[PDB]
Amino acid sequence: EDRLQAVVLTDSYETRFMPLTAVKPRCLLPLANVPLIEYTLEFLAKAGVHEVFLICSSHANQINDYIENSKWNLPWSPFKITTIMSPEARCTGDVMRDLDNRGIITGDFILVSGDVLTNIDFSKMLEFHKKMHLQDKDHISTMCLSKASTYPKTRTIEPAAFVLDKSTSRCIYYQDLPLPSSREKTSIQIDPELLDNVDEFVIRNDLIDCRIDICTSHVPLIFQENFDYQSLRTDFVKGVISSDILGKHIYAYLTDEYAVRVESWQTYDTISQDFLGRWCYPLVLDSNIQDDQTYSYESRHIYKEKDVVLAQSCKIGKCTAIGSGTKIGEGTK
Amino acid sequence: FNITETYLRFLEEDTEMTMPIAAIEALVTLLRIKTPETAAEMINTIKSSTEELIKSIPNSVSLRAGCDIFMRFVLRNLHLYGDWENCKQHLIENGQLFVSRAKKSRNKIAEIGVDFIADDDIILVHGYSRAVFSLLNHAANKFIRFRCVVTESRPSKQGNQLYTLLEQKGIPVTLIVDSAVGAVIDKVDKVFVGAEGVAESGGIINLVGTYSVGVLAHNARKPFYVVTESHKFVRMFPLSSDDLPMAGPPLDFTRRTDDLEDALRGPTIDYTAQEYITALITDLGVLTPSAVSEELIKMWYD
Repeated sequence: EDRLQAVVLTDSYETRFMPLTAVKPRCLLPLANVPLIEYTLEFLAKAGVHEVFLICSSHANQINDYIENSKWNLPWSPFKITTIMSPEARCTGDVMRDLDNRGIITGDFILVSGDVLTNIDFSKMLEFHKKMHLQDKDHISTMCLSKASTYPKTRTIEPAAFVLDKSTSRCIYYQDLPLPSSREKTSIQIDPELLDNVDEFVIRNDLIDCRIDICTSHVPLIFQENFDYQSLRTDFVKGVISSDILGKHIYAYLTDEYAVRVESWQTYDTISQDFLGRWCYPLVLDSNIQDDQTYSYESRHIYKEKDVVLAQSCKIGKCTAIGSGTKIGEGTK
Repeated sequence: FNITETYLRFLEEDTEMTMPIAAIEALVTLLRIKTPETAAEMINTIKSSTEELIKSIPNSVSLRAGCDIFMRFVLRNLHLYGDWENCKQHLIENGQLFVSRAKKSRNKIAEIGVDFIADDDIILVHGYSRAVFSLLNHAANKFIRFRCVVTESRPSKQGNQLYTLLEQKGIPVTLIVDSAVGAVIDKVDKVFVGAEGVAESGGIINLVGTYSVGVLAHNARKPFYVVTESHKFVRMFPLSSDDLPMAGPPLDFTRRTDDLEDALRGPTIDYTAQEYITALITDLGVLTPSAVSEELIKMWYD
């Protein structure tokens, strides 16, 4: 149950943020006046990590410098940071292959794509993963899913329609749609390969992407074997479903609480807003994670750091956060 | 060797010194003439001086409090039961030392007292006490959301003076008459009052109106504040709702007049009860509920 390594897929979704990501790395950019990597690290710690592995290629020197400056570099940390340096521009298949070539993969390794910050406890999830693994020999990887805001309308980039089972919690079909953004394909597809075995068919769309994966030792080997799979969601899961290797199982964990990954700009903004509010149960800035931080809590969802100066007679609305060393004048709304 | 003259000498000074502190200094100076060695020659003379001061006193109890504190300190001093010279030297030192202390006390106040200010809280300030003003100025220094409300006081135009003082700061202010202070209940978040004398139970002697203010605060459930340093401690307890040793008039119904000569007669100094005050501000760490009484007990042991 103990001793688990972590591999974080960083510097993967560049140019997706169309204006930025050209001079400085993607993940180093602050979410709420503090870098996005830190949150991820915290999450990993919460989960249970014993060694840290980061994938860097685009502006790696800066990342290295940050690591050197960071708190985990000092000997007190249970997990040490050793970066994977690779040639410029490659897909997640290639990265996996590279990892395999090196060879650190042992047991149930954690693979996280992008940067995710969520409130849900992970120990229970791990236990579940273990128990399910103990059921049958040929079990692969875990996927994380959360209940959406009743009706989907702000989701156009990744509105995945998940056809799911209640008894085993296993995915049947994966499909992407441009339906709300462009009225060309308002569409649904179901394959008949697993109709006369599951019986309990539940068709759903309202589920948000997390992209946190708990993976067995089989996965890198699989990746090595089938080199056609460049991506991990669109081609891989579908392949697994359509019996690439016969008699195999995958997981789709269901949670009522909030869990969303960073993907675009509006989504990022929404995430930030959520963070500002009391959406995440323990994740608050006033606790101070980076140790240099001096955030304190105030009434009506207002965050104020130390050495924050605000002038008299300024009417404020709802949910505001101010960073350290600020000088604000008069007559501001 | 005179004390009334010394007292007189401090009128246009202050702001930098402190009347009771000055008085204490004067007392110390008097002491270091007639030898602190001979207790019969000295203590009696000190007592006589105090009596003289009392006789010359118009409307002040704080000087008396100071002098008795000094006496107590002196008494404490000789508990070493050793040589009679070192103690004397220490006593001599302890006058300018007291003056020095005030600054340190102020400094202590200006670091713990700045934690009290909350986001968008309107403050009413009553009474001419230096400490409160210092706290205000040092809060401005800290840069905290705050507002100032001035009350129109009438002993010899004090409220106006206070307002003027505030002005030379740069804080927006509005003056309210002592009759009109009752209506202001929701806008002002915290009620702040300076003190001229702290009694046994925790009762406050000050100026033209405090008890009424306290009552109002109680009615509105708004927190009442007492701001002081550490020298205004009297071993006294009032008999009625409001009673004090006064040189002025205690409610005098003036005789039949036509040209108007005497009419300005009535209460000038007021007393407030222990129940009304929610928080006490002093330099001696942080103390509020009934610490003054304990301090008194420690001092007098009687």
